[PDB]
Amino acid sequence: FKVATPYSLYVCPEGQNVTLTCRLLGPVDKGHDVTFYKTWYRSSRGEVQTCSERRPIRQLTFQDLHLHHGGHQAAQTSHDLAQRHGLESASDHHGNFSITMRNLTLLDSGLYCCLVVEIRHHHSEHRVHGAMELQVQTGKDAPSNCVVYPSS
Amino acid sequence: EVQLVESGGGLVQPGGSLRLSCAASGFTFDDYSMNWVRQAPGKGLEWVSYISSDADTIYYADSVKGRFTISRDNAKNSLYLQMNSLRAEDTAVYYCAREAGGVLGRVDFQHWGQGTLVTVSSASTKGPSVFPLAPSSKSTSGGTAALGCLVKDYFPEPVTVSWNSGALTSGVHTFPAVLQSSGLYSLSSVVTVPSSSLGTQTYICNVNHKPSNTKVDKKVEPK
Amino acid sequence: DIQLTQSPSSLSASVGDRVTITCQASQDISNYLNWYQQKPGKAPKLLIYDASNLGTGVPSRFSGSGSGTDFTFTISSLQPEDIATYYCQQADFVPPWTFGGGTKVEIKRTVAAPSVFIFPPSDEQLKSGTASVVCLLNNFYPREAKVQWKVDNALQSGNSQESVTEQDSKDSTYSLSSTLTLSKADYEKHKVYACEVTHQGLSSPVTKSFNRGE
Ligand SMILES: *[C@@H]1O[C@H](CO)[C@@H](O)[C@H](O)[C@H]1NC(C)=O
Repeated sequence: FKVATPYSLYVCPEGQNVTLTCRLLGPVDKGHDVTFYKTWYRSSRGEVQTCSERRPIRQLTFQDLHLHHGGHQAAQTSHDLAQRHGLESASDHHGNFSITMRNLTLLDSGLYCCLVVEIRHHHSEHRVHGAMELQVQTGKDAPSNCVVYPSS
Repeated sequence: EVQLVESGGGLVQPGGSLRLSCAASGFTFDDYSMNWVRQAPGKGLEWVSYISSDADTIYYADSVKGRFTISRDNAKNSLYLQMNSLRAEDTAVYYCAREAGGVLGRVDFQHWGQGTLVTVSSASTKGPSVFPLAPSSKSTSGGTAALGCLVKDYFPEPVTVSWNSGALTSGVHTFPAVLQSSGLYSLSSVVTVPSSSLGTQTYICNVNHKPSNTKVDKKVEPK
Repeated sequence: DIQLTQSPSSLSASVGDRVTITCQASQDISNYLNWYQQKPGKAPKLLIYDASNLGTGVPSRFSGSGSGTDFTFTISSLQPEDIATYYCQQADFVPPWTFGGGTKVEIKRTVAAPSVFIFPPSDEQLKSGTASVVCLLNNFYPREAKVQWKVDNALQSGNSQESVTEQDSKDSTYSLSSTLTLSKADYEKHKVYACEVTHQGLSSPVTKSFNRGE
């Protein structure tokens, strides 16, 4: 299994809503008896490894934004988070894995990582991730709406 | 400063239930994730359960899952651990621990409590019997006397032993409890002092045993 | 579930010596490894977080490094107060958060002579109907020793229990106490009482005693 990142950069003005997307291409589930821990977090383009360091998204860690479910299922974060923090992590049957961000601010800018962790035989060695930038801008130079740039 | 006071531990029979509390102060308890970590007597650390800041995410170790239930009261700055269907193996010191939070979103256990002993045993509560260890005339090795108390036949652990209501700290050697073929623990607490000040200063060991409510003092003079 | 193999389980090193502890993770754990210190009696205390990041007010002699699978914890110059058991702890995404098993750090010292003492059974205890004698061995190194219980020159066997303290935080010494527990009947039989001590610090085995009736 692998994770595909359709867009490498997201450019948005303050006040917008934006949805970051990772596509879980090819589930590779030899039947059931397998669950998937899926989460989002912020990180850096470090020297050694990327998506290594785990920084929060609006004071919410990877554990706050996590989804745990079997391959057959979909999953969503609770309404409490959406109302309070303005974050909604979502995952459906058709590959798609997303996080949605309400009322964008300059503090939201950064490098965002999706994680998908295959859990099987009480073991979770098989893990993949994606990365994409978000740039929240300000002023009259900033665009009317959000804009995403395709990956290479 | 951050402070974490566990309470609620004690003796309980196989199959029994018990509830631990962890009283938080010196930080916004609301904002931080909390864990329980147990350490069986003389053994390594084992993580037990996890609890999110607003309790949306909760995890348990497999060994406790089905039995133990974690919760928190953010209004009361309080973390709880209901424990049901207790086995021999659950005998351990239980620490609540607060994850270093902050803007970095850390996950390490930076603040621990002092812990609360949980014993699981069908054997009964039993208070100690304090007997003095008197400094004899020919047992003051070169102007240096040594005396103590012998806290004998108690169950469960622990006892706490101070000297002169905590005012005498220097010289003291409180030994580990020793299980016996009685089925009961015993320890000794000793302290070295100058033999010239045997008659001058009064020396009193202050035994305490909260399981059986046995607070005891014991004067020690030469005999 | 991620297993952490921590090496060595126990350790002995002099004041000033470099000390290096190793943690081996059964999976890649990136740098998600925390290092705690547990002094005897006290609870654990975080020293390092995420492999190499030092905690606040933590001596700079403490350091850590490693990534993926192989990790180290290092004390630059071991000090007497650093006597403790050190644990490693993995901080992975998924819940089963496991610990090392731990490395006990005791400190190497010059040989020291045990200041031996002996104490009779109390009158209060004799009324109850038992006779315990405590033979103390005070402030010594090394930890290993032999205490022989003897009553009118007759070696005792399988009728006592020893108990030894953790190493001191300053002078790096231990203490030992041994308790020969008898009934009131068997106590009143034989006359003289003594415990014979053997040690490296004592070339000639030292003994302390009391003639019963005083
Ligand atoms: C973002 O989502 C909120 C909540 O559903 C909605 O009311 C709002 O109109 C959205 N913002 C924009 C700029 O469309």
